[PDB]
Amino acid sequence: MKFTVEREHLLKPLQQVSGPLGGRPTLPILGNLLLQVADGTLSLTGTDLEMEMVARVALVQPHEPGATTVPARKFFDICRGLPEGAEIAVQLEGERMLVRSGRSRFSLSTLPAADFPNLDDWQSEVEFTLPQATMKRLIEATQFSMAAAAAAYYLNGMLFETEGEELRTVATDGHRLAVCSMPIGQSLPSHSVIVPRKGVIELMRMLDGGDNPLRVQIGSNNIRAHVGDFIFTSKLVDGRFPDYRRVLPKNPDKHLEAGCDLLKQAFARAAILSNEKFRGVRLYVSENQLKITANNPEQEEAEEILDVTYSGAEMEIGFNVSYVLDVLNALKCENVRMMLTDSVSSVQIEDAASQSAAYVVMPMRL
Amino acid sequence: MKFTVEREHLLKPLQQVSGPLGGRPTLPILGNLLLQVADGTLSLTGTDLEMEMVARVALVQPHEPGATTVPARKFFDICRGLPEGAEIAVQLEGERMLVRSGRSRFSLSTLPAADFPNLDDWQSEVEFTLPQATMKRLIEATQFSMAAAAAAYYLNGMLFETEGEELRTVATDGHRLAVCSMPIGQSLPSHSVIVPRKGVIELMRMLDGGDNPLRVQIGSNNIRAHVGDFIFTSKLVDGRFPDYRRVLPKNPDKHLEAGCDLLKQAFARAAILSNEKFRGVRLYVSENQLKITANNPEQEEAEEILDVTYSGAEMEIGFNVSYVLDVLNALKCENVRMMLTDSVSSVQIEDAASQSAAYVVMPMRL
Ligand SMILES: [Ca+2]
Ligand SMILES: [Ca+2]
Ligand SMILES: [Cl-]
Repeated sequence: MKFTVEREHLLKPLQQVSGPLGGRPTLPILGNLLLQVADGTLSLTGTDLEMEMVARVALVQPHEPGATTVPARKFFDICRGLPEGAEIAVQLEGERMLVRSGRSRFSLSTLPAADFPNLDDWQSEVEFTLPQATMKRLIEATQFSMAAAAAAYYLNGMLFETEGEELRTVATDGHRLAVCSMPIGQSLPSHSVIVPRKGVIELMRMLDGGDNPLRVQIGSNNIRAHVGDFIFTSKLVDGRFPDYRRVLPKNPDKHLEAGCDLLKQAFARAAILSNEKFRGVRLYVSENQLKITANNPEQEEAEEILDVTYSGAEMEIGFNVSYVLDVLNALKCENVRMMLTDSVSSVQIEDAASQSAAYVVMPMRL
Repeated sequence: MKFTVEREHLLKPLQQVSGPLGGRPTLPILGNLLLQVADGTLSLTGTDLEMEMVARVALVQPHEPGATTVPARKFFDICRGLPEGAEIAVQLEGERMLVRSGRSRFSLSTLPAADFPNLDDWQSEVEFTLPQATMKRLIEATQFSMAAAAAAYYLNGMLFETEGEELRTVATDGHRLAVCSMPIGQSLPSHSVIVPRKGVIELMRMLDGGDNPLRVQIGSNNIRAHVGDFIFTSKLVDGRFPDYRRVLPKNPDKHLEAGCDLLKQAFARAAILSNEKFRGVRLYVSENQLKITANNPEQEEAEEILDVTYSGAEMEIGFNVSYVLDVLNALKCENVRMMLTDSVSSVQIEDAASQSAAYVVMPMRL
């Protein structure tokens, strides 16, 4: 195995394929990347046994085919540390891989390619293309509502659902839910899969900001996304996502509309004096007005009064203010609409201008 | 106590007297700020018992004199959380302090001003004024050489020394030393004091890079710095400080000169393959060339060769790379000069083109 490549052709690929890796790896091979030279191309692969990210790098200087694995973060730091435009030459030598650029020389310890984990081949059931921007919208709109380490495995993931001309994402942690749907311009079979939380992070990481479209393929147990010269593949979370469609409030008649940033800043201040553990705030809605109040066990109190659009019955309802702030922070909009039912029922929140995304937050005791 | 003030006028004072972002102050009153209205001014005071920061704001709107202490972080967050342009009206009300701006209202728990700590009256023995930028340069050139935070050395602050027309700072952790001296335009008595590590950080935090005179007053047991409308006071550390004159290598017979950036990048790269828990490199100096090498327990090896100016016998010497990198980062210059003696003696490092600061570094055995 031998190649020589300019530093910057290697740097973004290396940065990307280190993502599946941790601090200390569970076992040494998992802290390595696989390097393969075949058909004029260097391919670099990182894996965590659940997903893999592969980057392909065209080679325009002389090379010899072969494969090995080397410590990912050491190899990346070497490459990042060399001067702009350095030429980096690599040669496999059994138990070590040698790297040379100008008069800088490194020897890294290898483990055999044959021993690098190789996710199994699989068959796609659906395939589509979409703008990178659409995928970014779909993930950003919902990612925050994923569980961080729930007992219920299925909540530590994001649902992707194709249905007709729409792609939709759903995330929930048992307490709040987010759902976003976007037009695909393509007619698709009904599919519903759970992408693992690390997979979602990686999908996000791989989007650059260009009009290279994203190509997605979904199978019974796996998903793959190709952008430019990067291909991400993950196994799916085996499980049935709960049916959130039956969780959206049925007849949520009390409509409040207000400025998103005005609400956000008001909640943000009220939160200072909320219980630091339980984070409860009280909303009192009345004719064209919202009053937000917080207090903590030490009897400190905040109160914010805002003008809003509201004509329903007065009601008072408590919410975890961090859940509310997460939604307002995800909505990127001028005005928000909250749809209320009664003091013991969840609220649905949406951008006033769009039904693309909906958020449901269960209320809390105070 | 009653005052009304622009949020604008409070932001920097609150930032100064408040943080120390975090960290959990283990003695509850110390996480409070003392507010005082008297002779047309609001004064805000933060303290940790060892030091204190006082900020003053002029009050042009109707105000009434008085006390109180309130939670600093809470009060800062509320002020910071209000809209640009806000006016903040405050009225003390027994066990609560009311803060009101627009239709935002807060009531904070108070503790009695009379419970807030001291600090007692002390007498200056030396006073001078210097540009705050001169103080900034002196601390920044040397701060990094102080021991940390249990390390548990014996010396836990920076020496401030007045001699002739210069102010000088010296910091050492027993392995490396930094010294910087700046002229201050006034002839001064010979005086030497130790400022505690956390005092040095707070002092540094107060300084702006504006042109602004800084007035310093040093007593037997305390130091005070006044810039603008902020006054910082710290206790001093008792006991002896080593004499930097006695640590400076007495007769170096080996002179290395090299580009500061090239040297830094070469140390940084070799260091990738040094032992992680204890990152050192070996330097081998010979005519016109510097070879830097590193290796780790996995028997990975790095070698960097640089062209340099070098006069002296061939020699091999090892260094802890963080100590050297810290010096090159502090110099921020074109070329550096290293003055060497032998494999087991300290080196001196300085900017080849200025003599305001000098660094002494002990070698490593590898
Ligand atoms: Ca495979
Ligand atoms: Ca005092
Ligand atoms: Cl497995």
